Amino acid sequence: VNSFSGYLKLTDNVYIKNADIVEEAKKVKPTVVVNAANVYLKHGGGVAGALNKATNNAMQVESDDYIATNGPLKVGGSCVLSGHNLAKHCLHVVGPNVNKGEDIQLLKSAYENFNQHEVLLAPLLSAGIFGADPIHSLRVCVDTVRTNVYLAVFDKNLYDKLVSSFLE
Ligand SMILES: CC(C)[C@H](Nc1ncnc2[nH]c(-c3cnn(CC(=O)N(C)C)c3)cc12)c1ccc2c(c1)OCCO2
Repeated sequence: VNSFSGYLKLTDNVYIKNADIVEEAKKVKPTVVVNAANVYLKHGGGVAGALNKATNNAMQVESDDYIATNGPLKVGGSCVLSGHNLAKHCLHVVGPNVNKGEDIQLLKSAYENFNQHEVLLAPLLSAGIFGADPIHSLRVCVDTVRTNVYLAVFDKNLYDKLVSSFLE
């Protein structure tokens, strides 16, 4: 478990790799995989759709029963549920969707959830169709997370831009 390999070390606790988070979860067998969730835990699109399909929809069935009784999460909040075949636990984290006018300042609160876990496999929060500046998201991660975080970014041009920008 937690067999991470091939990552660039950005800081003493933040690592990054150009990889699909689903393929990393299958290789690594992490204690925790982070999902780039939304408040009603509808696992479509982006990371969430890929993670749920890799569980053959088990993640969606569990998430629907959670939401039915507990209601939606808040932006910046999180929820631990089963990791199914991908991890021991899945930490569902809601970053702000700035393309839908949500508050970018809540991105810090979204990464603060990672500090409850010693080591995590995670995506870059609020990137992709959520619209945040990826360079900004990586800075908020580095400044906020104190535990060991292994970021999987599934886009070579974005990965190459993030690393170049970070190394300036
Ligand atoms: C910024 C981008 C690159 C990032 N996406 C990702 N980051 C890391 N691992 C990822 N895997 C996939 C994926 C999708 N489909 N598949 C199956 C596949 O390709 N097969 C051929 C079987 C794998 C996407 C992905 C991101 C991060 C956060 C976000 C966000 C997006 O969407 C909205 C919410 O927040």
